[PDB]
Amino acid sequence: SVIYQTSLMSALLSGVYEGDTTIADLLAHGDFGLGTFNELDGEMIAFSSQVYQLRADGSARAAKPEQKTPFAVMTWFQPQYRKTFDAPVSRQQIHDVIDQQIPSDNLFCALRIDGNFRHAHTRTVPRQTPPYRAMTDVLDDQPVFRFNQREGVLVGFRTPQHMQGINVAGYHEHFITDDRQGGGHLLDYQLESGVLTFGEIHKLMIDLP
Amino acid sequence: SVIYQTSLMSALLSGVYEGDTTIADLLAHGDFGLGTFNELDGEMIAFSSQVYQLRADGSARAAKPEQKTPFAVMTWFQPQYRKTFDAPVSRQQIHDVIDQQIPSDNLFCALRIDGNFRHAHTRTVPRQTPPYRAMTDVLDDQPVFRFNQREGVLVGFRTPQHMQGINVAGYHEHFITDDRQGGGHLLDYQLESGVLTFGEIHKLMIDLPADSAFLQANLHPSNLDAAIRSVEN
Ligand SMILES: [Cl-]
Ligand SMILES: [Cl-]
Ligand SMILES: [Zn+2]
Ligand SMILES: [Zn+2]
Repeated sequence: SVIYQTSLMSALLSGVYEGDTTIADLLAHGDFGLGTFNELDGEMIAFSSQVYQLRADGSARAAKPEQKTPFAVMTWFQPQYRKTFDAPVSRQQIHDVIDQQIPSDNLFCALRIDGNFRHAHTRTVPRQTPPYRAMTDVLDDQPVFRFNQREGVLVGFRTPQHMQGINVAGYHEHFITDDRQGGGHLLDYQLESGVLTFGEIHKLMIDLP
Repeated sequence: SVIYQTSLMSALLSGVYEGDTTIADLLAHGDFGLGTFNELDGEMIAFSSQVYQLRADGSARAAKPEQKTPFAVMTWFQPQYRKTFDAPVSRQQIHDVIDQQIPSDNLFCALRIDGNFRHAHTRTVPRQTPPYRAMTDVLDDQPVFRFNQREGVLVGFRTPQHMQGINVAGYHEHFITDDRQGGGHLLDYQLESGVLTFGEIHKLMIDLPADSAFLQANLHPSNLDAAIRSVEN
């Protein structure tokens, strides 16, 4: 049970938008994860060994193995816990449940939700052309996508505070709809109903750029 | 070709001085490295899959496979570069040489020197008793040993600056004498003559402990870099 990542989140935010790790490589390190693609071309989400690309123009595609990534986090998902939510529940309330069960911040968590989302807000980063700006300074218009009563899959990690530059500290969740056509990096959501699985991980492996 | 480490420098700093990783475990992840031992009992140096414990009372001994460590760094040493020195050369100049060859700071380096050290100072951390205090708050004297015109072995890593809590950022080097009876954690040194070998590494593997002291520790203290620098230099 091992968190694998390609490159550093510090390195990404710095404008290092290309890397030589392939989707082929990713799937050798996990069946489960998230990240982005070279040239910052969309959001990556992965589960059950399926890897999807979520792009600005709302389109979506299964990823090609040869496609490359400048940042991704993978594991072999092995949840320890199941929660059934039969009434609406906020993203933060979800996190309160997991935080209460796995209170140490010095571990990783991985978590999946299958369910109906009452509300979901994503961003999906647009493809960038060189020379690369810092991500906080993407001059390109990038909208907040909104989903209401949409069935979908959520994939996420909770990363220790003290690893802020290495990975995304705290909760980092990606989302894709049932039809596998929309989603992205989640900014907030409310679950109408669904099934949560999660667990702790305490091994970290980094391929450096 | 992988940097293996058990726990984090962060954790050791905060006072988590007991781990469950054994020396035998370490040796399954490399033939080369450095660290400390449970209860902060001294310095560990490892090379040619030989492991030594340098203690605060000046004793040196082969480590036992079943001894535990709260923090250690290992790899299978596969140097790509080699430079010999026939004239003296400072610790910084050594680092300058490696930096010229491996300028990327996204990479780790492992380095070994075999030779005659004109000068060296080493520290060895003193064994602690619970309740453990943080390293910036240790009450015991921390002995410094001096070596002049001594043959020996230097083992070291270069860690990317942006990984300062995970590991010891920058250069971290340990030392033992030819007769394996003195050394420890290097503070300064000057090589009289000898042979440098080193190489680049771009994979890092961290085992996080699951014991209670580790799980409760604060690993993002205020001025992390300054704190670690006050302890490692
Ligand atoms: Cl992302
Ligand atoms: Cl050390
Ligand atoms: Zn994201
Ligand atoms: Zn040391």
